[PDB]
Amino acid sequence: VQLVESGGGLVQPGGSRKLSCSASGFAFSSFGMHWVRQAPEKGLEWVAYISSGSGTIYYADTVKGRFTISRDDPKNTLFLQMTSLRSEDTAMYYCVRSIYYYGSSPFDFWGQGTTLTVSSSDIVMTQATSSVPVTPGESVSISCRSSKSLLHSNGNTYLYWFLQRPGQSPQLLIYRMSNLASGVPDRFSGSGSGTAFTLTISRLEAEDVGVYYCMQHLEYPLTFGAGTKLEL
Amino acid sequence: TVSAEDKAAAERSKMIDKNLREDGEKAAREVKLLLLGAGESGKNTIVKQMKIITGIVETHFTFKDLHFKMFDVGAQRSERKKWIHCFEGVTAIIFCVALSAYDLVLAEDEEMNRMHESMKLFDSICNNKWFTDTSIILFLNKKDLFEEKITHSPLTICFPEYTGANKYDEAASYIQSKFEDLNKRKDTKEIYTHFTCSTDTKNVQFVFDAVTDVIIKNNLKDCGLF
Amino acid sequence: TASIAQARKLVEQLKMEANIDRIKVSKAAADLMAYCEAHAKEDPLLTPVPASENPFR
Amino acid sequence: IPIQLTVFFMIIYVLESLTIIVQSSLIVAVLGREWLQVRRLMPVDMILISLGISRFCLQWASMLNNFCSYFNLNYVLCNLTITWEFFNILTFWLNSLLTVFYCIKVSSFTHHIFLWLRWRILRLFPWILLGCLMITCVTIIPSAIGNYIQIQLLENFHQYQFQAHTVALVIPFILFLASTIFLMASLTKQIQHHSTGHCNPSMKARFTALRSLAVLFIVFTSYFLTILITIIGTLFDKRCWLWVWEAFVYAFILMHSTSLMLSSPTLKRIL
Amino acid sequence: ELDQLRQEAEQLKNQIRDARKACADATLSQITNNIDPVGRIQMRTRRTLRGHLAKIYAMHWGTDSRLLVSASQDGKLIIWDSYTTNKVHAIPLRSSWVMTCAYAPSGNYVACGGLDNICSIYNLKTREGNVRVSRELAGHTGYLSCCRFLDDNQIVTSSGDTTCALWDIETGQQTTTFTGHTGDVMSLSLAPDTRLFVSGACDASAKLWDVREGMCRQTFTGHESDINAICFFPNGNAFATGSDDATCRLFDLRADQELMTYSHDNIICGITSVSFSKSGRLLLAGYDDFNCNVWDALKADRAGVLAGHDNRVSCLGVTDDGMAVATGSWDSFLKIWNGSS
Ligand SMILES: OCc1ccccc1O[C@@H]1O[C@H](CO)[C@@H](O)[C@H](O)[C@H]1O
Repeated sequence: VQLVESGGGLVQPGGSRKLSCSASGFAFSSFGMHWVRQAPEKGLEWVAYISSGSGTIYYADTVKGRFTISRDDPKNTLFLQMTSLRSEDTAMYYCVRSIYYYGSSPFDFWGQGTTLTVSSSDIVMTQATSSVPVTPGESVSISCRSSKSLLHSNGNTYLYWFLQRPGQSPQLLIYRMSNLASGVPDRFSGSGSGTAFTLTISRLEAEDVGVYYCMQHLEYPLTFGAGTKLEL
Repeated sequence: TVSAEDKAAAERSKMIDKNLREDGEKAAREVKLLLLGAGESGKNTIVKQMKIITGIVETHFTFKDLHFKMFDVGAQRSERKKWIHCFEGVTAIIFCVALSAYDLVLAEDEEMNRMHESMKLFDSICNNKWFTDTSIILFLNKKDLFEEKITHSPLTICFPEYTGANKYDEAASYIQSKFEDLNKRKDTKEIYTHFTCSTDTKNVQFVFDAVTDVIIKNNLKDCGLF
Repeated sequence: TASIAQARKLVEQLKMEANIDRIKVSKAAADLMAYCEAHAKEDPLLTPVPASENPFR
Repeated sequence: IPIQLTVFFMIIYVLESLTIIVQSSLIVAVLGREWLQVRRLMPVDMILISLGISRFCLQWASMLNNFCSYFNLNYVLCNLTITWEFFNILTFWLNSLLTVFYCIKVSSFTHHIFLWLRWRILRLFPWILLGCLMITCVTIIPSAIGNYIQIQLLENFHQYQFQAHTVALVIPFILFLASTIFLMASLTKQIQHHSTGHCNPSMKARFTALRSLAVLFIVFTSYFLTILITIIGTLFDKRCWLWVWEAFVYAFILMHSTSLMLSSPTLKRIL
Repeated sequence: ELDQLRQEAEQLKNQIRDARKACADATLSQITNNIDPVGRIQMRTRRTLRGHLAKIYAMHWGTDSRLLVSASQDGKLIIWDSYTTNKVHAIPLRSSWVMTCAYAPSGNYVACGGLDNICSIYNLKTREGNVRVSRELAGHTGYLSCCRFLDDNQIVTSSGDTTCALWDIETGQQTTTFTGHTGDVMSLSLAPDTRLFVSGACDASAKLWDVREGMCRQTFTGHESDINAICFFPNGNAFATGSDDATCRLFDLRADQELMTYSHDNIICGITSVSFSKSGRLLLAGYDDFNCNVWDALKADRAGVLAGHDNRVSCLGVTDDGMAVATGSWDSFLKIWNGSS
């Protein structure tokens, strides 16, 4: 499964650009597409989303109107046309696949992303833990907090944990706050209820270094957490 | 209240419904012909020339902007009454009978005439409770084998109650009438009888005409006129 | 000798199936009814579940 | 003139009206139940259900109107000629759509564009029903404004009312007649074209369909002719023969409703 | 020799008949004479799953008791979220002729089988979000009537060859062949302990086999027509059979002879599918009267009737928690039935 990206670099402010995610190795049509941005030295923030068949398109309030996200299924491409880039649009951009059905794994795979540099209601997620020193082999816990309860009446809780080890794109650890992802070790686990939730790592490995993010999916203006950084 | 990806899953279900209805409308546009008959009774050659160059064998062929699905079930050796209801709804049953098989006896049992076995199968399939209205395209194959077989051997062995005058025309007419005599529920089922022309093309043309007629009758029944 | 072989296999089949320990039908019926009664309250099919706990409205 | 003739025609009218009402209500019940259970219906069934509700409401309006007129009992809702006119236009449009649907389904053409349009009619048939209802409303609006101006008055207005009413009636009838005529032409062409390929059950079904179409065409053209004579009743027989004329018209409509009774596939399948 | 072998086979059959008669001191009817009756069970169609465009022939419940799998002649295996009527998946079958389907206990695979004599195992969980044909198990020369997964790698399939087969999915080969039925097997049920499985055929008999030994442990008879349905009691030591004769007969494994038969003068048609309830007190059998009937197993009295379909009730299933009853019929509809307090 590949989610490479193209288009970006140095642009002048107030201009226009187009980011192209060239998916390959999986069924484009069945999956929903997400555009998620990360400030160069800061955490993630959700930008845009298109569903299967382009039936529903959602944008963040910050980028509403200026951005247009579309897809070309026959060519298996995801396009983001951005107009009038302000100073805050300079970011690391990722395309994320997310198929939505019972028992699915939304936000399973993330692309490498494009670096865009310009010349100079919503739920809140708080991670007061921030940076924490960790020693390999120990058991650590990362706490995430929600503005309001994310336990929908259907019985599901709606956190998605992502691990971004330094140098490349983040990957999914836990979906629906308690379900282990695919291809990720067993040691990772998630628990909690209500508004304060935790992710527990029973044993710390060399590749578990990096930052962790918690994201909600109850109300569609998705908001990522600050991100707790685990280092040796 | 519906969750965000609960709503997304509902939209996915709607898309799957759209695909399902498109596929169903495409499938209802094709003609499902159930082809069954006695073994070596020209079934293989029939499917061969109307292909126009185990388990169920599905043959797809298009004639004059009409899709045709042909469903050969000769491989199945089990009790047909346990699965024949799967074919309730076929446009027609393309029965094949070896016209030249009025002398040869069954290999398994020598006390039953092969043509008699074909007649028994035809009786079982026409009067089946699952085909009280599905038409039957009957194919009397091996016409040219019978053309030379008649002047040696008589119909008396196959049908003792036969008048005489052992020529092709009256013998074929007698066999045809005897086969359609098994059709108990007349005026609601049709037996389109055709003598196959192994050297010609009109074999599929006759099937097209019969299928068009059955489609017209089914449409009239759907509109309630008939 | 195909008929002989098949009859021999048939004979072995009922020879094997004859030597099964059998219990009185009274005891088996008592066990069946005990299982039915023991899980009677667990089964929402026999005893209707309260509407709140019902996941089908 | 004799009172026994009047009372006899009035009893036959009330019996025809009641049988029309129960027939239409039975169709409403059975076809609505089937539609609710299946959530889908073949277009003949939707046409039959719409025409059933139209016939029920039209017969109720006709009974109320005729009773108010003959008994000279003035009432707020007794005089409802505009409702009867709108509902007559509705039943005419539904009958025309029924005949066009017979046209599209029975015809065995294989043209790509024609079949394109065909499956678009089958898919969007409820939208065609809604279109028939809205064109009925649009066409009946001139009749409503004519009634409003005539009640405000209570010449050119009378001629405008006559033209509006007759065009409202005759617009669906042209489509219905054309569809019926071409269906007869196609069925008879198929009957005559057969040669050495005789199909006795199939020709029997074709002849039965042709006979049913003939019954429907004769009944509906007689109904159209009698309503047209009524529309020209100013220059024709005086409505003093109310009971006999009404009995004639609704005997025609009873034959039409019974024909569509016997032409309903769901009713015979269920029964 | 053949005469002697046949005579001694009849002698052993007579001996086992005598053993069954001796062990039948008192049937299940008298021992449940004073048992409290089930009462009039009334059921409601809590959800109707529409979307099929042909006759539904099979339906299996997921182990989570919420996901459902339905197979129909339109050529599509539809996976439904029964709670919200959402349709999770629509796998396009290679052959539209399907008469059996199964949900793997882990939920990672679905089995499909029909007149192609091939059991297609479809892998739901893939990196690419499309269900693919994980395996095409072939080797049966008759129509596949029932498939049941065991441990995501072994599947038992009963065919029209009068044979059942245990398949190792990874290799695709037939580990064991279960032979002995005179007629073609039409249904197949697995014991809760997955040690044994019972299958009924058209020879009016149902045989109980051990899965790993591969030999017919027991054979049960008493029916007059083909066994179209089989279902294991949740205890694992009993099973019920539905036949074309309008009777459902309950045989337990420890005492071979049948315990009770459920029948009525009104119903004449053939039972298409049978499924027990979690407590085993209720036995729900579909019929050709276009409706299914809930019998009380202990008292053999018809508890209720779920008249909600306009065609043959082809498949019946009960959730593992006993919270729902899926009933799929030839009218292209699946109805989930539940009680009301
Ligand atoms: O009266 C106005 C009128 C104009 C055009 C068509 C029908 C009309 O009127 C209708 O005539 C029918 C036949 O006499 C009666 O049965 C109806 O009750 C009446 O409303």
